[PDB]
This record gives sequence, C-alpha cells and structure tokens, in this order.
Amino acid sequence: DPYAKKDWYDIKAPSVFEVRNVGKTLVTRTQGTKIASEGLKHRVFEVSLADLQNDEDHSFRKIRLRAEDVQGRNVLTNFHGMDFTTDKLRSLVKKWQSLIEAHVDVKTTDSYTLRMFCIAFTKKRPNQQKRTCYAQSSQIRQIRRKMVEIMRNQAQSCDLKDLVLKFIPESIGREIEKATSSIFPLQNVFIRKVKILKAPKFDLGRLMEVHGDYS
Amino acid sequence: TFKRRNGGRNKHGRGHVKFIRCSNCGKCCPKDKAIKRFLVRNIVEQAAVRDVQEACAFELYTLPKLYLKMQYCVSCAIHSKVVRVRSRTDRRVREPPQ
Amino acid sequence: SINNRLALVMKSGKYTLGYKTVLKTIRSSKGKLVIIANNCPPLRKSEIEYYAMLAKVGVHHYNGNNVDLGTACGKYYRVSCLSIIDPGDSDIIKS
Amino acid sequence: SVREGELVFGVAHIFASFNDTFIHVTDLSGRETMVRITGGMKVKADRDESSPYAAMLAAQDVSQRCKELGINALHIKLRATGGNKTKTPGPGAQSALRALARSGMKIGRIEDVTPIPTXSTRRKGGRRGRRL
Amino acid sequence: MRAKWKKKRMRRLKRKRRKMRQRSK
Amino acid sequence: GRGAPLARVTFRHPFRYKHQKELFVAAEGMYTGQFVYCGKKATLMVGNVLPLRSIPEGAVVCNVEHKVGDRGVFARCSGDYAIVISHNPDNGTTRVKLPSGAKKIVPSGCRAMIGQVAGGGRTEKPMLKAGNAYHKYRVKRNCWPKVRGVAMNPVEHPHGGGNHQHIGHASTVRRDAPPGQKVGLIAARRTGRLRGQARA
Amino acid sequence: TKRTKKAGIVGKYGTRYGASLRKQIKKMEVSQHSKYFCEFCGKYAVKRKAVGIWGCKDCGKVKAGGAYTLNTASAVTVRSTIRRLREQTES
RNA sequence: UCUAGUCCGACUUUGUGAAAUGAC
RNA sequence: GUGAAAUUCUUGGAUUUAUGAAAGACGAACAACUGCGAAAGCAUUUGCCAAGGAUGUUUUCAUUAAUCAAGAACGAAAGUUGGGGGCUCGAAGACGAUCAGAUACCGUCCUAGUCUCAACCAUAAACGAUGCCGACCAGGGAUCGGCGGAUGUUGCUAGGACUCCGCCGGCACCUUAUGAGAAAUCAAAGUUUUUGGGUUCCGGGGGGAGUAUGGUCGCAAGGCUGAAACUUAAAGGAAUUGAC
Ligand SMILES: [K+]
Ligand SMILES: [K+]
Ligand SMILES: [K+]
Ligand SMILES: [K+]
Ligand SMILES: [K+]
Ligand SMILES: [K+]
Ligand SMILES: [Mg+2]
Ligand SMILES: [Mg+2]
Ligand SMILES: [Mg+2]
Ligand SMILES: [Mg+2]
Ligand SMILES: [Mg+2]
Ligand SMILES: [Mg+2]
Ligand SMILES: [Mg+2]
Ligand SMILES: [Mg+2]
Ligand SMILES: [Mg+2]
Ligand SMILES: [Mg+2]
Ligand SMILES: [Mg+2]
Ligand SMILES: [Mg+2]
Ligand SMILES: [Mg+2]
Ligand SMILES: [Mg+2]
Ligand SMILES: [Mg+2]
Ligand SMILES: [Mg+2]
Ligand SMILES: [Mg+2]
Ligand SMILES: [Mg+2]
Ligand SMILES: [Mg+2]
Ligand SMILES: [Mg+2]
Ligand SMILES: [Mg+2]
Ligand SMILES: [Zn+2]
Ligand SMILES: [Zn+2]
Repeated sequence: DPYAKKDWYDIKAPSVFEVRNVGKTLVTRTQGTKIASEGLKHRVFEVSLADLQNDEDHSFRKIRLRAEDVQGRNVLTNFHGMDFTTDKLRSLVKKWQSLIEAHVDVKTTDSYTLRMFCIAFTKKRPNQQKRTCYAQSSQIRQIRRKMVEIMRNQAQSCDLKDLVLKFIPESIGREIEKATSSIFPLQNVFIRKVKILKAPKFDLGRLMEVHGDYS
Repeated sequence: TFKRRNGGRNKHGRGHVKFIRCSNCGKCCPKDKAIKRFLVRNIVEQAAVRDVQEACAFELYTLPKLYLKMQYCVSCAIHSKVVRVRSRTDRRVREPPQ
Repeated sequence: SINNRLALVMKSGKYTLGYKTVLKTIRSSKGKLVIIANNCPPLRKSEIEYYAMLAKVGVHHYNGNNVDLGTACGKYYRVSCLSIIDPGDSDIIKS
Repeated sequence: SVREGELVFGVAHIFASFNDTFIHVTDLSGRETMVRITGGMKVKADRDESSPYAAMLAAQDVSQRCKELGINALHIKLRATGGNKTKTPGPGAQSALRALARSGMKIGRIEDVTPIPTXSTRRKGGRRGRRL
Repeated sequence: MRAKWKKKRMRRLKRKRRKMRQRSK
Repeated sequence: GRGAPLARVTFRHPFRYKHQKELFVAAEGMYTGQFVYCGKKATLMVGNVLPLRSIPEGAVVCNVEHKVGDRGVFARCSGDYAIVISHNPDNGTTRVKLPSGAKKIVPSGCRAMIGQVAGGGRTEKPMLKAGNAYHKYRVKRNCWPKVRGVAMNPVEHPHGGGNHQHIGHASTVRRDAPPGQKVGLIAARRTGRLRGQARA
Repeated sequence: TKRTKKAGIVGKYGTRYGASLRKQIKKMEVSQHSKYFCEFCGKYAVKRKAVGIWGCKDCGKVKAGGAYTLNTASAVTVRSTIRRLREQTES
C-alpha cells in the first residue's frame, strides 16, 4: 500500500564519468507540506567506480554522489568524495613492510574544501634478500612531507571537475611515487579517500556544465 | 620450575606492552603474549560459490575475500584447539606446522 | 640568538647600558648599534628609534624583556636598552 | 518504467549477528526501505533466530517481495556486530546470501561493511573477560 | 587461605585495634 | 557588592566635542592604559567588544547582549563566560553556551566582550567566620543571617511548631502554591544527593 | 629560627575552624599576599589592591586578574584560544 | 462552608493573506 | 540477551537503513623473539623547547674513577582532597537466572571510579623472581644504530633503495661441554676445597609474623622501621615411577 504512492526517479552522474545511468530511486509522491523534490535533494548514493567507468579494474574504488537538482524525472548528482572498499585496503596492508599515510586540507578553484588521504607502502628490490622492507622514521617523515606537497599542488590549481579526472587514472599517485623514489621505493601509492568538508552554495548554472540535456 | 625461556610471551628490552582484548571472551592479554591468527577466506563459502556465480549480474566479477585478524588469550586458544598442548621437546619448535 | 656575540663585547668592546647614556651616545654619534628590550616603554622605544633614525644608527630589537638583556650582558640589573660603541668581534656586521 | 532485460539494482543490508539475522532491502541511497525480514519473525524459539534455516526463510520472503516492487538485482553489504564486539559474521550470513541467489535475484557487488574502529571504546566483561 | 586475603584479614583486624585503642587513648 | 572588577574607559564622542565616559565589567587581562576597540571590525583580542556575527565559533566571551543594544546581560559575574557554539546565517542568529550550561539563541548583532570576567576563583576561598559573611552581605542586601523555618513557631512559617524540630510534611511544594505556602524545595523534579547523570 | 613546623601564615587563626579549612585557605592566603612579576616594568612589585585587581608599585600599571592570583589557569587557556582563532581569521 | 492568588478554555482587544484538510 | 531463559525496550515506532551534528574516550590493521627510556613507562600528524645513547674523530682536560651509610629525584594500577569532564566500561547496590543454598561465576540496569588539572600517596609476580663496575673464557646465522670497503641495477633525486665483506655498540636467538649446578637449566648462573679483581644490599628449619609495641612519614587508606612469649619435626627445591 505505502509503496503504491512512490514515484521512481533515474540517477544521473556528472559528465566526467562514462556511464551516466547510475540507477533508480523512489520517493513518496508530492503532497501538501512534503514536496517530492525536497525529499530527494542531498540524497547520497554510493556506487562503485567500475559501474560509472564501465571498467572492472576500478572495482576497488567507490564514488559518493549526492543529488543536487531534480529536473523532471532525472536526479542530477555530483561528485561527493570517494573511498576504497574494505577488501581493497585490507589486501594492501601486509606484515614485514612499512605503511605511510598522509592527509591534507586543500581548496580548489571552485571554492570546494577537500581533505585528501594518501597511502603508500615500501617496496622490495628484485635482488633484495632480507625479508623486511622497513623505512626509518626520518625517511617516513620525508616521504610524508612530499605526499602533502604534491597533493596541495595538484588540488590548489585545478577545479573539482578537473581534479576528479585525475583520480580515475591515479595520476597523482604516480607523481608521488616518482618523486619519493629517491627517498625510498614505494608501491601501491593511492589517494585512499577524499572528503568534501565545505561545498559552495548551489548554483544551477555550474551544475548543468557537467550534465547534458537528458530530456 | 620455569617452563619456557621466553616466559610464555615475546618481550625483550622493554618494560610494558599494552594489552589487547581476546576476540572470544574479551580477556585482557599483552599483545606479545596473545595467540594471533590472520584468517583470509572468500566472503562466500565454497558451498555457495556456484549458486552466487550463476546469479552474478556482471560478465566478470571477482568475489571479495574476508580478512579477519583473530587475537586469542591462552585459555581460548587451547579450548578452541587453535593451539594444542605439546610434549616438552616439541614446545621449542617455533616454525609453523604444515 | 645574539647572546654569544653580545657576550664578547662585554669583555672586549665598549658599551653603555641604560636609557640616558644611550641617548648621549646617539647625540655624539659614538653609538654604532642600539639594542632594545621587548618590554621597553612604547613611548621610550619610539623616541630611541627616532634618535637612531636621525643619527643613521641601526636598531635591533632584543628577543626578551629588560631582565633577559641584563643577564646576557653579565650584569645584575635590568637593562631596557643599550648602545654598542666598539663592536669588538663581529657584532655589527652580522646583525 | 523498466523495460525487459534492464536490471533495477537494490541494496540488501545483511546484518548477521550471533543472536538474530536481518535482511534489509533499500535503494542505492539506503534511505528508502523496501522490505525488512528478520530471522526472529520465522521461528518460535529465541535459540533459532540466528540459525541458518531461519535466515533461509527470511531471504525467501525478501526475494518474493522484491519482485513485486520491480527489484531484480541486489547489492550485498554484509556486516557483523562490529565496533568493539565480534567481527565474525554470524552463522546466518551464508544461508541468507545463498537463498537470495536461488530466488531469481541477480547478485551484484558484494562488500563487507562491518564497523571497524581505528583504535576503540573499552569492551564489556572486564579485564578477565567472560568466564564460562 | 590465599595469602592476599589473609593479608586483607590482618589489615581489617588492625583497624579494630587502632579504633579500640584510641577509644581509651 | 560585586566580585568582578570594573574598568573606566574614555571614548572620543562621535560627533560632539567632549569625552565620553564608560564603565565596563573588567575582563581578565585588562590593564590601565590599554586600548579597547568596540565595533563590527574590531580585532579578536581580549577586552575588545565585537558583535557575535564577527566572533568565530569556540571563542570565550562575556557580558553578552540578549537584545541588540541592551548593553549586556549575560555572563557578567567574576570568572564567568559564554562560549560561541555556532552561527546561523539564514536566521541571523548565534548559539552560545551560558555559565549554567544552557544553550541559548541570540541574534548575531548582539555585542560581547572577548575574554572572561576578571576575579575568578573568588568562591573557592572559605569564609571561615560568621563575620566574613556579615561583611559580605552588609554591602549587598538584608538577607543574612537566615533563621530556619523549623526553628520558628507555626504562626510565621509552615515548618514551625511541634514538640520536635521537624518539617512534618513533604518539603517539596508545587509550582502553583500561593505566596506564604510556597516554602522549601519549590517544584522539585527530584531530591537527595545528586549522583550519576543527575549531577552532570 | 623555624617558628612553626607547618602552619605558616595560617597560624593567625590559632586552633579555630578545623585543620582542613586552614589547609584549604593556606593556598589562597599565600598567593594573594605574594608579589608577582610585572610584565611591563620587569619587577616583582605587583600586589593585590582588591579581589581581582592587581597594581604594580613601580610603574603604576593596574591589571585585572584573578581573585587571589594575578593569572588564573583558565586565563592562560583563554588567551591561547583567542590567539589561535585570531590567526585563522586574519590569515 | 468559602476565598485572594494561580493554572486552563471561550468571547473580547482582533485586522491583512496563503496553503492543506473538512463541513454545508 | 542466553546453554536455555528472564529481568529489560517496543505501533507513544523499539531493533534495522542513509545523511548530518555533538560529546567524551581510544589511537586498530602496519606492529616484529623490533626500537627508545634509570625504572615506572613510551605508538595518529606537524611545529617548538631542552635532553640523550651509539658511531666517527691524529680535538681537549689528565685520574677528575668504581660502588655507596646518611640524605635525595622519579616511581604502573588502585586510593585520598578539591575543580572540570562524565562516551564507554564499571567495584558497591538492586534485580533476573542457575542452584539443595549462590551475597558468585552468566545476563540486565547502575554509584564511586575510569579521562583531565592542582595537591598527596610510594606500593606490585615494580620479574630476567638473577645489584653495579672490570678482565678472561666456544661456534653460528639473523636483526637494530653508526661507520669503512667493494659492486651494478633502479618508471629515482654524489646520494638514497638493494647486493657482498668487515669493524664498534645494542635487544635477542640457535648449537655445543672443554665448564657449572641438587637438578631444571645457564655461553653465564663458567673461569670455586686447585677456595681471595672491587664494592653495596641482603638470608640462617617451619610457624607465631610483617603480628605486638615504640619511633617516624601520611588528611586517610597505610608506608618505613620491627620483636617476644609460645608452638612445631619437618616445611621446602628439583627430578623419578605410579595412580588420578
Ligand atoms: K604466545
Ligand atoms: K539581618
Ligand atoms: K540558620
Ligand atoms: K513543625
Ligand atoms: K616521591
Ligand atoms: K651485531
Ligand atoms: Mg636506511
Ligand atoms: Mg606447574
Ligand atoms: Mg635498551
Ligand atoms: Mg612491569
Ligand atoms: Mg574455562
Ligand atoms: Mg545558611
Ligand atoms: Mg521556639
Ligand atoms: Mg501555618
Ligand atoms: Mg622605580
Ligand atoms: Mg595508528
Ligand atoms: Mg621501530
Ligand atoms: Mg638508603
Ligand atoms: Mg603513581
Ligand atoms: Mg616490596
Ligand atoms: Mg624482587
Ligand atoms: Mg645498587
Ligand atoms: Mg632489580
Ligand atoms: Mg648495518
Ligand atoms: Mg644452550
Ligand atoms: Mg669462596
Ligand atoms: Mg627462620
Ligand atoms: Zn579469551
Ligand atoms: Zn611594573
């Protein structure tokens, strides 16, 4: 009975990703004191990057999408952070190696305040004989310092749309690995998580920039 | 009578080690003394892999694994048969079994 | 800090400790560097700087109150400001 | 408004404790419950609420209700009690997941979402633990 | 008797003597 | 009669050729000869008076206005202060925590002095003497000493009378009791030693 | 010589008011009657005029402080808290 | 057997709109 | 929630799901027969402040040293006084079970406490049950810090990472008896009737007893110091065979 008065809506992803048919979501039909659009606004959808990018190699990454506007039957969402799956992180953390983590708060050109989390692990050499590949605490601090510096530069210059485009190929991770190789070889350098602390007030003009005419 | 050279734990050149809580009963035990086992297994049991795979909604998909690190106290490890009482000669063998 | 360099002057150079003598050295142009404590009276601090600017004498702000400055000079009394007449050993150069 | 062949993905939150089993189906946002059946609703004794048989019956009811709403695909988010308590899923996790696969529902991406503290608050029972 | 509890018993017994002796000073 | 010290401040009158004298509740750290800045654009420093709109969250303030322009009603006693909790730009209001621990909504235009009231820790020192209490209340009002009702006769107090000193009925009285009957614990939600979450 | 073993300044109360109250009041009795360092002139010449008011004998600076001490513990915390907030806003 | 006060409802002060819902 | 149950919560919407916020605590995985510290103890990032071992040294002083009555600093947890804080957990208390009884173990709620500041307390299986300094006396690999030498690779900026040889210092481990020991066992617990490098503390069958008393320290809780009368032929250590 209660489900007989619910209208299904389609979820649309930004133009950054390939597949825009994220899925479907329902909500109670519009009624006095309860507008349907209000109920759907700011709803957070968690969908794997593999579905958005149609690539199974990205199954380890999850994308947070929040609804911004409801144009007709389509719900327009936007990037709202990303994080690893539980299995992915647990697979990277192994004994007999050093774990290095870093975080930084940066502001993009679109007034978006982000908190990027980086992660890396020490890498053995092909001819290495000792079982461990630990790094000295001084080396860890040097590596962590370069992680923060690189993350600031990549985010302080580009906008949110361009910054997200760097996460899909993990361009930032490769740059961090290249820069820190002179200190200690690293493996599995990723941007583990991204948080949206403060977002600029809604602007329909900018929302439609990354969304096409779904009519 | 002293039963073990290590005193039943693994502590050298340090005074105090913070304890952990037994995964079974919650008993406090020093981390260096607790019996630790890292269990990695498929999130889907082998008896259900065939059914789940047939119902998969994707052409290709790898079932994620379940990583769980178990820390037991001495009493729970013995009772659960994680470890067994060994003869005086076999107590010194530190290499994991086959 | 400049305590190590200042200590050399106290045993090899020429100096005057106190507000009244510092003005005297600036008037006669015998002062080459003026050091002022951070808790010096604001009006007194401005007057000394104006005198030093008029006489083309460098002014350095000591990192501490009048108590610390006197101790660094090897003395048992507070010093709000002082003037260096003879650098002694590489005191005015690196300042 | 779904054409033949298209998959309408839902999210099934499976909470497999050692005292009861929950099979909660929601939307992708998790803010719209579709059906919620617990193992305690299918048995008479408190001891059988977490049994695999109870989990199987709950899964069958959930699968039937999902078809009525047009839901044919489910994302699996399994979890244990978590927190400072046991991290091991209960005995009803495997039975519930297998039952859904054998009811026409197409299983999507499976994930473990047990709440894992990065430290934690003190566990109950005292420093000597639960003594049996 | 466990030594810890025997120690506890003696400490209790010393309070009574301490209080029973200070009763007359 | 006031524990907190007071500060005399001189201002230049905005449009009259004369000095403007003021008397502020002294904030901890204030000193003679200090410059005090009041206004929307005054910097965040102890002693300055700013509107709540310009004070960031977590700041310690005192003498907070309840109504814009009422000149300060909140957190005026020695050692007391208010904490800015959050701002609401839509409603133009601010949340502050009062000394009693209550949260209140006030318009963002309300002014407040940065810092806490000076003279804190006064009540920690024991009086030790009736005379010290006498001198304290000699300059406040005629409220000391206090005679217990159970020591009076029935004619002048509900607790009076009886061959033993005792109340004889529940000391908790309802809110609507008329004057002369409303004595003791007025509208007490509970009684007894405050143990557990009650004393939070 | 040592006139009192432990009573110190609270010896003026004789045998009255109980030991705990005398011990409790000793802390504030000593602090409110002691000289404090003057940040302005650099002398130990700050004494309490009245509760919460502290004036320097030498330079004449009058400062609003604690009831029985020049600087209360919360006073230091407030200054650091205000300073931290100012830097963020003035960034 | 009553009463000041106090709490509570209606009318009055008391006008201008809108929406939802309901009645005639 | 439990072996099973019950106390307990619930259509006044419990449990469950998503988002957001506050509060207080904690700092998982990495994490090791690894590190630092006089010990207690120390594990999220970055900055500041002082301190420190080892290594390197063709620098300097030139016996300034070792161990220590008295006397001092620090000293887990619990506890004590007051203020703050009060999530979680939780003595006492209450209740639900179990039971012949159950003031317990299990379950539910919960006070002090658990966190912090100021001031005390000075005790732990505070254990390596092994005081500190010095010399000598087997072998072997691994590991941590520093340095020397050799060598050719790195999606790297001489150096780092890795490989090989060696030196000093550290936490340990493995084999072995030519040793020691009542043995367990120990590369020190060896160099001891073939007895002696230096120095401090400390023990003299088992109980009574860390009790009484006096002194001293502490707000208290107690700490430190510390007997006798009397009682007893064993108590105890290591190992062996049985029985359980
Ligand atoms: K062990
Ligand atoms: K009176
Ligand atoms: K009275
Ligand atoms: K009476
Ligand atoms: K001490
Ligand atoms: K070595
Ligand atoms: Mg290295
Ligand atoms: Mg034994
Ligand atoms: Mg060490
Ligand atoms: Mg210890
Ligand atoms: Mg058992
Ligand atoms: Mg009174
Ligand atoms: Mg009378
Ligand atoms: Mg009467
Ligand atoms: Mg003077
Ligand atoms: Mg950590
Ligand atoms: Mg380490
Ligand atoms: Mg001694
Ligand atoms: Mg302590
Ligand atoms: Mg002892
Ligand atoms: Mg000992
Ligand atoms: Mg010694
Ligand atoms: Mg020792
Ligand atoms: Mg090395
Ligand atoms: Mg051996
Ligand atoms: Mg001998
Ligand atoms: Mg004896
Ligand atoms: Zn256990
Ligand atoms: Zn002064």
